[PDB]
Amino acid sequence: KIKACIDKFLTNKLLLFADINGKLYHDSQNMLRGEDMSFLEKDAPYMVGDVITSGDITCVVIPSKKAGGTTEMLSRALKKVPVDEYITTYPGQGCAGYTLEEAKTALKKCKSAFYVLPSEILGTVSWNLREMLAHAEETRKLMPICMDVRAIMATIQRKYKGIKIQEGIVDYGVRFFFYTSKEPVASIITKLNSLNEPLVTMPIGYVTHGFNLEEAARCMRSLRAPAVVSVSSPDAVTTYNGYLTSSS
Amino acid sequence: KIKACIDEVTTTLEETKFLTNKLLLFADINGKLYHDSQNMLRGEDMSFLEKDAPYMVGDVITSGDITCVVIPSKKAGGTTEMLSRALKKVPVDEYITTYPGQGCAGYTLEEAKTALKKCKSAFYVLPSEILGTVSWNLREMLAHAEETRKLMPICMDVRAIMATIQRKYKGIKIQEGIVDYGVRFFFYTSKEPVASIITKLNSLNEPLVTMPIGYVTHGFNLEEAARCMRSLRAPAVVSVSSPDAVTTYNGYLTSSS
Repeated sequence: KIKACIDKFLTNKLLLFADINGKLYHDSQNMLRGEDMSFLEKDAPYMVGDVITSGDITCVVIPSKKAGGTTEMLSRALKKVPVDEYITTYPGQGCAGYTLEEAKTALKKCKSAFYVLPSEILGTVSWNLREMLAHAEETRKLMPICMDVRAIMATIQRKYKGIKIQEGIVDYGVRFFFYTSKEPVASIITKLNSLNEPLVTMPIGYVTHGFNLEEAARCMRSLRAPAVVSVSSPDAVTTYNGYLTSSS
Repeated sequence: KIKACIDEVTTTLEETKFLTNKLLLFADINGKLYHDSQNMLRGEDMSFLEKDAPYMVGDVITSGDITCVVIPSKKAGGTTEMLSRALKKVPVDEYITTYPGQGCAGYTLEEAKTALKKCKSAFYVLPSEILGTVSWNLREMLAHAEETRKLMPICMDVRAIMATIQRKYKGIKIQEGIVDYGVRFFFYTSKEPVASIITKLNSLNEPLVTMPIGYVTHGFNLEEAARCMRSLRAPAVVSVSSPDAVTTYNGYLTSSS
Protein backbone atom coordinates (compact mmCIF):
# COMPACT_ATOMS: atom_id res chain seq x y z
CA LYS A 1 0.00 0.00 0.00
CA ILE A 2 1.38 3.41 -1.05
CA LYS A 3 1.36 5.36 2.23
CA ALA A 4 2.66 8.58 0.62
CA CYS A 5 4.36 9.97 -2.48
CA ILE A 6 7.39 12.28 -2.09
CA ASP A 7 6.76 15.70 -3.67
CA LYS A 8 14.89 9.96 4.04
CA PHE A 9 14.19 11.88 7.31
CA LEU A 10 12.59 10.15 8.97
CA THR A 11 12.21 6.46 8.38
CA ASN A 12 14.59 3.64 7.64
CA LYS A 13 14.70 0.72 5.22
CA LEU A 14 14.93 1.12 1.45
CA LEU A 15 13.50 -1.12 -1.28
CA LEU A 16 15.73 -1.42 -4.34
CA PHE A 17 15.08 -3.46 -7.49
CA ALA A 18 17.57 -5.52 -9.49
CA ASP A 19 17.67 -7.86 -12.50
CA ILE A 20 18.67 -11.55 -12.83
CA ASN A 21 22.39 -10.69 -13.13
CA GLY A 22 22.22 -8.57 -9.95
CA LYS A 23 22.52 -5.10 -11.51
CA LEU A 24 20.26 -2.51 -9.84
CA TYR A 25 17.62 -0.55 -11.74
CA HIS A 26 18.28 3.08 -12.79
CA ASP A 27 15.71 4.56 -10.35
CA SER A 28 17.05 2.38 -7.51
CA GLN A 29 20.71 3.17 -8.35
CA ASN A 30 20.06 6.92 -7.82
CA MET A 31 18.63 6.21 -4.34
CA LEU A 32 22.10 5.14 -3.18
CA ARG A 33 24.44 7.42 -1.22
CA GLY A 34 27.82 5.65 -1.58
CA GLU A 35 26.87 2.42 0.25
CA ASP A 36 28.69 -0.95 0.02
CA MET A 37 27.03 -2.81 -2.88
CA SER A 38 29.37 -5.83 -2.68
CA PHE A 39 26.79 -8.05 -0.90
CA LEU A 40 24.61 -8.09 -4.05
CA GLU A 41 27.33 -9.49 -6.34
CA LYS A 42 28.40 -12.08 -3.74
CA ASP A 43 25.37 -14.33 -4.38
CA ALA A 44 24.70 -13.57 -8.08
CA PRO A 45 23.00 -14.84 -10.32
CA TYR A 46 19.52 -14.72 -8.80
CA MET A 47 16.03 -16.00 -9.65
CA VAL A 48 12.96 -13.75 -9.97
CA GLY A 49 11.63 -13.05 -6.46
CA ASP A 50 14.97 -13.36 -4.63
CA VAL A 51 15.20 -11.00 -1.61
CA ILE A 52 18.65 -9.72 -0.46
CA THR A 53 19.12 -7.69 2.76
CA SER A 54 22.16 -5.89 4.24
CA GLY A 55 21.06 -3.90 7.28
CA ASP A 56 18.50 -1.35 6.06
CA ILE A 57 19.08 -1.90 2.30
CA THR A 58 16.61 -4.48 0.92
CA CYS A 59 16.79 -5.68 -2.71
CA VAL A 60 14.36 -7.76 -4.76
CA VAL A 61 14.92 -9.30 -8.20
CA ILE A 62 11.90 -8.27 -10.26
CA PRO A 63 10.66 -9.60 -13.65
CA SER A 64 11.49 -7.68 -16.84
CA LYS A 65 8.47 -6.60 -18.95
CA LYS A 66 10.64 -6.13 -22.07
CA ALA A 67 11.79 -9.74 -21.48
CA GLY A 68 8.13 -10.88 -21.17
CA GLY A 69 7.36 -10.28 -17.46
CA THR A 70 3.73 -9.77 -16.37
CA THR A 71 1.96 -7.53 -13.81
CA GLU A 72 0.99 -10.65 -11.81
CA MET A 73 4.63 -11.81 -11.86
CA LEU A 74 5.87 -8.47 -10.45
CA SER A 75 3.15 -8.42 -7.76
CA ARG A 76 4.17 -11.95 -6.73
CA ALA A 77 7.88 -11.00 -6.41
CA LEU A 78 6.87 -7.98 -4.29
CA LYS A 79 4.94 -10.33 -1.95
CA LYS A 80 8.26 -12.08 -1.21
CA VAL A 81 9.56 -8.88 0.47
CA PRO A 82 9.09 -8.96 4.31
CA VAL A 83 6.19 -6.75 5.48
CA ASP A 84 7.52 -3.37 6.72
CA GLU A 85 7.72 0.39 5.97
CA TYR A 86 9.97 1.18 2.98
CA ILE A 87 11.25 4.16 1.00
CA THR A 88 11.21 3.12 -2.63
CA THR A 89 10.92 4.03 -6.33
CA TYR A 90 8.50 2.69 -8.95
CA PRO A 91 9.55 -0.83 -10.05
CA GLY A 92 10.57 -1.64 -13.64
CA GLN A 93 11.33 1.63 -15.43
CA GLY A 94 11.18 2.42 -18.24
CA CYS A 95 11.82 1.66 -21.92
CA ALA A 96 9.44 -1.19 -22.84
CA GLY A 97 9.23 -1.99 -19.09
CA TYR A 98 6.32 -1.52 -16.65
CA THR A 99 4.27 1.68 -16.71
CA LEU A 100 3.82 4.02 -13.72
CA GLU A 101 0.16 2.95 -13.51
CA GLU A 102 1.13 -0.75 -13.46
CA ALA A 103 3.93 -0.23 -10.91
CA LYS A 104 1.60 1.88 -8.68
CA THR A 105 -0.95 -0.96 -8.49
CA ALA A 106 1.78 -3.55 -7.76
CA LEU A 107 2.98 -1.57 -4.71
CA LYS A 108 -0.65 -0.87 -3.65
CA LYS A 109 -1.48 -4.61 -3.78
CA CYS A 110 1.49 -5.45 -1.51
CA LYS A 111 1.11 -5.81 2.29
CA SER A 112 4.12 -3.53 2.94
CA ALA A 113 3.81 0.27 3.35
CA PHE A 114 5.63 2.48 0.84
CA TYR A 115 6.99 6.03 0.64
CA VAL A 116 7.42 6.43 -3.10
CA LEU A 117 10.01 8.74 -4.68
CA PRO A 118 9.23 10.11 -8.21
CA SER A 119 11.07 8.96 -11.36
CA GLU A 120 13.37 18.26 -22.69
CA ILE A 121 10.68 20.63 -24.11
CA LEU A 122 13.52 22.66 -25.69
CA GLY A 123 14.81 19.64 -27.69
CA THR A 124 11.47 18.98 -29.45
CA VAL A 125 11.39 20.26 -33.05
CA SER A 126 9.22 19.80 -36.17
CA TRP A 127 11.77 19.05 -38.92
CA ASN A 128 11.57 16.75 -41.94
CA LEU A 129 14.43 14.49 -43.14
CA ARG A 130 15.93 17.16 -45.44
CA GLU A 131 15.90 19.66 -42.53
CA MET A 132 17.40 17.13 -40.07
CA LEU A 133 20.19 16.04 -42.46
CA ALA A 134 21.31 19.66 -42.96
CA HIS A 135 21.48 20.11 -39.18
CA ALA A 136 23.45 16.85 -38.83
CA GLU A 137 26.08 17.65 -41.49
CA GLU A 138 26.83 21.09 -40.02
CA THR A 139 26.66 20.27 -36.28
CA ARG A 140 28.48 16.94 -36.84
CA LYS A 141 25.95 15.30 -34.46
CA LEU A 142 25.01 11.62 -34.62
CA MET A 143 21.85 10.81 -36.54
CA PRO A 144 19.87 7.69 -35.53
CA ILE A 145 18.18 6.34 -38.65
CA CYS A 146 16.04 3.19 -39.08
CA MET A 147 17.54 1.02 -41.85
CA ASP A 148 14.21 -0.73 -42.47
CA VAL A 149 12.53 2.46 -43.76
CA ARG A 150 12.92 2.26 -47.57
CA ALA A 151 11.66 5.85 -48.13
CA ILE A 152 14.36 7.32 -45.83
CA MET A 153 17.11 5.02 -47.21
CA ALA A 154 16.35 6.21 -50.75
CA THR A 155 16.73 9.89 -49.75
CA ILE A 156 20.04 9.09 -48.00
CA GLN A 157 21.54 7.23 -50.99
CA ARG A 158 20.43 10.06 -53.31
CA LYS A 159 21.86 12.93 -51.22
CA TYR A 160 24.90 10.95 -50.00
CA LYS A 161 25.81 8.85 -53.05
CA GLY A 162 28.39 6.08 -52.59
CA ILE A 163 27.35 5.45 -48.97
CA LYS A 164 27.87 1.93 -47.60
CA ILE A 165 24.78 1.41 -45.42
CA GLN A 166 25.71 -0.89 -42.54
CA GLU A 167 24.48 -1.41 -38.94
CA GLY A 168 25.84 1.12 -36.42
CA ILE A 169 28.06 4.15 -37.05
CA VAL A 170 28.50 5.16 -40.71
CA ASP A 171 30.40 8.47 -41.07
CA TYR A 172 29.85 9.60 -44.66
CA GLY A 173 28.80 13.25 -44.93
CA VAL A 174 26.56 12.71 -41.89
CA ARG A 175 27.61 10.62 -38.86
CA PHE A 176 24.75 8.13 -39.16
CA PHE A 177 23.63 5.51 -36.65
CA PHE A 178 21.78 2.76 -38.51
CA TYR A 179 19.43 0.60 -36.45
CA THR A 180 16.94 -2.17 -37.36
CA SER A 181 13.29 -2.87 -36.46
CA LYS A 182 14.71 -6.25 -35.33
CA GLU A 183 16.82 -4.64 -32.57
CA PRO A 184 14.75 -3.65 -29.45
CA VAL A 185 14.14 0.04 -28.62
CA ALA A 186 15.68 -0.37 -25.14
CA SER A 187 18.73 -1.94 -26.83
CA ILE A 188 19.14 1.05 -29.23
CA ILE A 189 18.66 3.56 -26.38
CA THR A 190 21.31 1.70 -24.30
CA LYS A 191 23.71 1.93 -27.28
CA LEU A 192 23.13 5.71 -27.62
CA ASN A 193 23.48 6.48 -23.89
CA SER A 194 26.79 4.55 -23.90
CA LEU A 195 28.05 6.64 -26.86
CA ASN A 196 26.82 9.82 -25.10
CA GLU A 197 26.98 11.96 -28.22
CA PRO A 198 24.66 14.83 -29.23
CA LEU A 199 21.78 13.49 -31.32
CA VAL A 200 19.27 14.40 -34.01
CA THR A 201 16.60 11.70 -34.19
CA MET A 202 12.89 10.95 -34.44
CA PRO A 203 11.16 9.33 -31.42
CA ILE A 204 12.93 5.93 -31.43
CA GLY A 205 10.48 3.10 -32.14
CA TYR A 206 7.67 5.27 -33.57
CA VAL A 207 6.02 3.37 -36.45
CA THR A 208 9.20 1.28 -37.04
CA HIS A 209 8.79 -0.82 -33.87
CA GLY A 210 4.98 -0.58 -33.70
CA PHE A 211 4.83 2.38 -31.33
CA ASN A 212 2.48 5.34 -31.54
CA LEU A 213 3.71 8.82 -30.45
CA GLU A 214 2.65 8.25 -26.81
CA GLU A 215 4.57 4.92 -26.52
CA ALA A 216 7.73 6.18 -28.27
CA ALA A 217 7.79 9.20 -25.91
CA ARG A 218 7.85 6.89 -22.87
CA CYS A 219 10.93 5.07 -24.23
CA MET A 220 12.59 8.41 -25.07
CA ARG A 221 12.57 9.34 -21.34
CA SER A 222 15.35 6.75 -20.87
CA LEU A 223 17.55 8.62 -23.39
CA ARG A 224 20.26 10.38 -21.40
CA ALA A 225 22.48 11.56 -24.29
CA PRO A 226 21.63 15.18 -25.41
CA ALA A 227 19.18 15.04 -28.32
CA VAL A 228 17.06 17.02 -30.79
CA VAL A 229 13.84 15.02 -31.17
CA SER A 230 11.97 15.71 -34.40
CA VAL A 231 8.22 15.13 -34.76
CA SER A 232 6.08 15.34 -37.93
CA SER A 233 3.75 18.37 -37.60
CA PRO A 234 4.17 21.48 -35.37
CA ASP A 235 0.88 20.34 -33.77
CA ALA A 236 2.63 17.11 -32.67
CA VAL A 237 5.37 19.05 -30.79
CA THR A 238 3.06 19.96 -27.87
CA THR A 239 1.52 16.46 -27.92
CA TYR A 240 4.92 14.69 -27.72
CA ASN A 241 6.00 17.11 -24.98
CA GLY A 242 2.76 16.23 -23.14
CA TYR A 243 3.42 12.45 -23.33
CA LEU A 244 7.05 13.04 -22.27
CA THR A 245 6.24 15.20 -19.20
CA SER A 246 3.21 13.27 -17.83
CA SER A 247 2.97 9.81 -16.22
CA SER A 248 3.80 6.48 -17.93
CA LYS B 1 -15.41 -8.56 -34.05
CA ILE B 2 -15.38 -12.37 -33.70
CA LYS B 3 -18.36 -13.39 -35.85
CA ALA B 4 -17.94 -17.12 -35.11
CA CYS B 5 -15.53 -19.70 -33.71
CA ILE B 6 -14.89 -22.93 -35.65
CA ASP B 7 -15.90 -25.99 -33.58
CA GLU B 8 -17.05 -28.50 -36.32
CA VAL B 9 -20.61 -27.68 -35.11
CA THR B 10 -22.36 -25.51 -36.05
CA THR B 11 -19.70 -23.63 -38.05
CA THR B 12 -17.22 -25.48 -40.34
CA LEU B 13 -14.33 -24.25 -42.55
CA GLU B 14 -16.08 -25.56 -45.68
CA GLU B 15 -19.28 -23.85 -44.46
CA THR B 16 -17.51 -20.51 -43.81
CA LYS B 17 -15.91 -20.44 -47.28
CA PHE B 18 -19.28 -19.27 -48.67
CA LEU B 19 -18.98 -16.13 -46.51
CA THR B 20 -15.30 -15.36 -47.29
CA ASN B 21 -12.22 -16.97 -48.79
CA LYS B 22 -9.77 -14.34 -47.45
CA LEU B 23 -7.40 -15.53 -44.72
CA LEU B 24 -5.56 -13.52 -42.07
CA LEU B 25 -2.09 -14.85 -41.26
CA PHE B 26 0.40 -13.38 -38.78
CA ALA B 27 4.16 -13.04 -39.17
CA ASP B 28 7.17 -11.63 -37.29
CA ILE B 29 9.69 -8.88 -38.19
CA ASN B 30 11.84 -11.31 -40.23
CA GLY B 31 8.77 -12.43 -42.23
CA LYS B 32 8.38 -15.93 -40.79
CA LEU B 33 4.74 -16.91 -40.22
CA TYR B 34 3.40 -17.87 -36.80
CA HIS B 35 2.90 -21.56 -35.93
CA ASP B 36 -0.92 -21.33 -35.87
CA SER B 37 -0.94 -19.40 -39.19
CA GLN B 38 1.56 -21.80 -40.82
CA ASN B 39 -0.83 -24.75 -40.25
CA MET B 40 -3.65 -22.83 -42.02
CA LEU B 41 -1.73 -23.12 -45.30
CA ARG B 42 -2.56 -25.70 -47.98
CA GLY B 43 0.53 -25.66 -50.22
CA GLU B 44 0.27 -22.02 -51.37
CA ASP B 45 3.10 -19.90 -52.84
CA MET B 46 4.71 -18.14 -49.85
CA SER B 47 7.45 -16.46 -51.93
CA PHE B 48 5.72 -13.03 -51.92
CA LEU B 49 6.34 -12.70 -48.16
CA GLU B 50 10.14 -13.14 -48.36
CA LYS B 51 10.39 -10.79 -51.38
CA ASP B 52 9.90 -7.64 -49.25
CA ALA B 53 11.44 -8.78 -45.92
CA PRO B 54 12.35 -7.37 -43.33
CA TYR B 55 9.13 -5.66 -42.22
CA MET B 56 8.03 -3.20 -39.53
CA VAL B 57 5.26 -3.92 -37.00
CA GLY B 58 1.89 -3.27 -38.67
CA ASP B 59 3.01 -4.04 -42.24
CA VAL B 60 0.18 -5.60 -44.32
CA ILE B 61 1.06 -7.96 -47.23
CA THR B 62 -1.61 -9.29 -49.66
CA SER B 63 -1.45 -11.87 -52.49
CA GLY B 64 -4.98 -12.51 -53.75
CA ASP B 65 -6.98 -13.91 -50.82
CA ILE B 66 -3.98 -14.45 -48.48
CA THR B 67 -3.49 -11.42 -46.20
CA CYS B 68 -0.54 -11.19 -43.78
CA VAL B 69 0.16 -8.73 -40.96
CA VAL B 70 3.38 -8.31 -38.96
CA ILE B 71 2.28 -8.34 -35.31
CA PRO B 72 4.20 -7.26 -32.17
CA SER B 73 5.92 -9.87 -30.00
CA LYS B 74 4.86 -9.89 -26.32
CA LYS B 75 8.02 -11.77 -25.28
CA ALA B 76 9.94 -8.95 -27.02
CA GLY B 77 7.90 -6.34 -25.07
CA GLY B 78 4.78 -5.91 -27.29
CA THR B 79 1.57 -4.65 -25.67
CA THR B 80 -2.17 -5.44 -26.12
CA GLU B 81 -2.69 -1.89 -27.47
CA MET B 82 0.18 -2.41 -29.95
CA LEU B 83 -1.37 -5.63 -31.31
CA SER B 84 -4.83 -4.01 -31.57
CA ARG B 85 -3.27 -1.11 -33.51
CA ALA B 86 -1.49 -3.46 -35.99
CA LEU B 87 -4.81 -5.29 -36.52
CA LYS B 88 -6.46 -1.92 -37.36
CA LYS B 89 -4.00 -1.62 -40.29
CA VAL B 90 -5.67 -4.66 -41.95
CA PRO B 91 -8.37 -3.59 -44.50
CA VAL B 92 -11.92 -4.06 -43.12
CA ASP B 93 -13.39 -7.34 -44.43
CA GLU B 94 -14.48 -10.89 -43.47
CA TYR B 95 -11.52 -13.16 -42.62
CA ILE B 96 -10.80 -16.74 -41.55
CA THR B 97 -8.04 -16.57 -38.96
CA THR B 98 -6.29 -18.01 -35.87
CA TYR B 99 -5.52 -16.34 -32.52
CA PRO B 100 -2.61 -13.88 -32.88
CA GLY B 101 0.66 -14.27 -30.95
CA GLN B 102 0.89 -17.82 -29.59
CA GLY B 103 2.30 -18.88 -27.22
CA CYS B 104 5.40 -19.07 -24.91
CA ALA B 105 5.55 -15.71 -23.10
CA GLY B 106 3.44 -14.32 -26.00
CA TYR B 107 -0.18 -13.12 -25.93
CA THR B 108 -2.83 -15.13 -24.09
CA LEU B 109 -6.01 -16.50 -25.70
CA GLU B 110 -8.04 -13.98 -23.65
CA GLU B 111 -5.85 -11.08 -24.85
CA ALA B 112 -5.91 -12.23 -28.49
CA LYS B 113 -9.73 -12.68 -28.35
CA THR B 114 -10.21 -9.05 -27.23
CA ALA B 115 -7.80 -7.76 -29.92
CA LEU B 116 -9.85 -9.40 -32.69
CA LYS B 117 -13.13 -8.29 -31.02
CA LYS B 118 -11.93 -4.65 -30.90
CA CYS B 119 -11.09 -4.67 -34.64
CA LYS B 120 -13.54 -3.38 -37.28
CA SER B 121 -13.08 -6.55 -39.42
CA ALA B 122 -15.23 -9.69 -38.99
CA PHE B 123 -13.48 -12.93 -38.01
CA TYR B 124 -14.07 -16.66 -38.26
CA VAL B 125 -11.62 -17.99 -35.69
CA LEU B 126 -10.02 -21.44 -35.87
CA PRO B 127 -8.88 -23.00 -32.54
CA SER B 128 -5.16 -23.28 -31.61
CA GLU B 129 0.38 -34.34 -23.18
CA ILE B 130 -1.58 -35.85 -20.22
CA LEU B 131 0.43 -39.07 -20.74
CA GLY B 132 3.79 -37.33 -20.25
CA THR B 133 2.94 -35.84 -16.84
CA VAL B 134 4.61 -37.67 -13.92
CA SER B 135 5.31 -37.02 -10.21
CA TRP B 136 9.02 -37.86 -9.85
CA ASN B 137 11.68 -36.29 -7.66
CA LEU B 138 15.27 -35.52 -8.81
CA ARG B 139 16.61 -38.94 -7.77
CA GLU B 140 13.77 -40.65 -9.70
CA MET B 141 14.28 -38.42 -12.79
CA LEU B 142 18.08 -38.93 -12.87
CA ALA B 143 17.68 -42.72 -12.84
CA HIS B 144 15.26 -42.46 -15.78
CA ALA B 145 17.68 -40.18 -17.65
CA GLU B 146 20.77 -42.39 -17.23
CA GLU B 147 18.96 -45.52 -18.47
CA THR B 148 16.85 -44.00 -21.28
CA ARG B 149 19.76 -41.76 -22.38
CA LYS B 150 17.26 -38.89 -22.74
CA LEU B 151 18.21 -35.23 -22.42
CA MET B 152 17.62 -33.66 -19.02
CA PRO B 153 16.92 -29.90 -18.87
CA ILE B 154 18.27 -28.62 -15.56
CA CYS B 155 18.39 -25.03 -14.22
CA MET B 156 21.99 -24.12 -13.32
CA ASP B 157 20.85 -21.39 -10.92
CA VAL B 158 19.23 -23.89 -8.50
CA ARG B 159 21.93 -24.54 -5.88
CA ALA B 160 20.01 -27.43 -4.25
CA ILE B 161 19.79 -29.38 -7.55
CA MET B 162 23.42 -28.57 -8.52
CA ALA B 163 24.65 -30.00 -5.20
CA THR B 164 22.79 -33.30 -5.77
CA ILE B 165 24.22 -33.52 -9.32
CA GLN B 166 27.85 -32.94 -8.22
CA ARG B 167 27.41 -35.51 -5.42
CA LYS B 168 25.91 -38.28 -7.60
CA TYR B 169 27.97 -37.40 -10.69
CA LYS B 170 31.33 -36.39 -9.20
CA GLY B 171 33.90 -34.83 -11.55
CA ILE B 172 31.20 -33.20 -13.70
CA LYS B 173 32.11 -29.93 -15.43
CA ILE B 174 28.90 -27.89 -15.18
CA GLN B 175 28.68 -25.60 -18.21
CA GLU B 176 25.83 -24.00 -20.22
CA GLY B 177 24.14 -26.35 -22.73
CA ILE B 178 24.79 -30.05 -23.34
CA VAL B 179 26.95 -31.82 -20.73
CA ASP B 180 27.11 -35.60 -21.30
CA TYR B 181 28.51 -37.10 -18.10
CA GLY B 182 26.48 -40.07 -16.83
CA VAL B 183 23.33 -38.15 -17.76
CA ARG B 184 22.99 -36.09 -20.97
CA PHE B 185 22.27 -32.81 -19.18
CA PHE B 186 21.02 -29.54 -20.67
CA PHE B 187 22.05 -26.69 -18.38
CA TYR B 188 20.06 -23.48 -18.69
CA THR B 189 20.09 -20.18 -16.73
CA SER B 190 17.38 -17.99 -15.18
CA LYS B 191 19.00 -15.27 -17.35
CA GLU B 192 18.00 -17.03 -20.60
CA PRO B 193 14.25 -16.57 -21.51
CA VAL B 194 11.84 -19.54 -21.32
CA ALA B 195 10.85 -19.16 -24.99
CA SER B 196 14.57 -19.16 -25.85
CA ILE B 197 15.13 -22.46 -23.95
CA ILE B 198 12.01 -24.06 -25.52
CA THR B 199 13.21 -22.96 -29.02
CA LYS B 200 16.59 -24.61 -28.27
CA LEU B 201 14.89 -27.88 -27.22
CA ASN B 202 12.47 -28.03 -30.20
CA SER B 203 15.47 -27.52 -32.51
CA LEU B 204 17.35 -30.41 -30.82
CA ASN B 205 14.17 -32.55 -31.03
CA GLU B 206 15.39 -35.10 -28.51
CA PRO B 207 13.33 -37.02 -25.94
CA LEU B 208 13.23 -35.11 -22.65
CA VAL B 209 12.86 -35.49 -18.89
CA THR B 210 12.28 -32.07 -17.34
CA MET B 211 10.27 -30.03 -14.84
CA PRO B 212 7.89 -27.33 -16.17
CA ILE B 213 10.44 -24.92 -17.72
CA GLY B 214 10.40 -21.54 -15.95
CA TYR B 215 8.54 -22.67 -12.81
CA VAL B 216 9.99 -20.82 -9.80
CA THR B 217 13.34 -20.26 -11.62
CA HIS B 218 11.93 -17.64 -14.03
CA GLY B 219 9.20 -16.34 -11.71
CA PHE B 220 6.41 -18.55 -13.06
CA ASN B 221 3.78 -20.37 -11.04
CA LEU B 222 2.52 -23.81 -12.23
CA GLU B 223 -0.23 -22.23 -14.39
CA GLU B 224 2.20 -19.90 -16.24
CA ALA B 225 4.90 -22.58 -16.77
CA ALA B 226 2.24 -24.92 -18.22
CA ARG B 227 1.31 -22.32 -20.86
CA CYS B 228 4.93 -22.12 -22.04
CA MET B 229 5.23 -25.92 -22.03
CA ARG B 230 2.48 -26.12 -24.71
CA SER B 231 5.05 -24.80 -27.18
CA LEU B 232 7.37 -27.72 -26.46
CA ARG B 233 7.20 -29.99 -29.51
CA ALA B 234 10.08 -32.37 -28.65
CA PRO B 235 8.78 -35.56 -26.84
CA ALA B 236 9.00 -35.01 -23.08
CA VAL B 237 8.31 -36.44 -19.63
CA VAL B 238 7.21 -33.47 -17.49
CA SER B 239 7.71 -34.02 -13.77
CA VAL B 240 5.70 -32.14 -11.15
CA SER B 241 6.20 -32.11 -7.36
CA SER B 242 3.20 -33.88 -5.74
CA PRO B 243 0.80 -36.42 -7.34
CA ASP B 244 -1.91 -33.84 -6.55
CA ALA B 245 -0.12 -31.37 -8.88
CA VAL B 246 -0.30 -33.82 -11.85
CA THR B 247 -4.03 -33.20 -12.45
CA THR B 248 -3.58 -29.46 -11.82
CA TYR B 249 -0.74 -29.10 -14.37
CA ASN B 250 -2.74 -31.20 -16.85
CA GLY B 251 -5.68 -28.84 -16.26
CA TYR B 252 -3.61 -25.70 -17.00
CA LEU B 253 -2.10 -27.43 -20.06
CA THR B 254 -5.45 -28.53 -21.59
CA SER B 255 -7.52 -25.36 -20.93
CA SER B 256 -7.30 -21.86 -22.51
CA SER B 257 -4.34 -19.46 -22.18
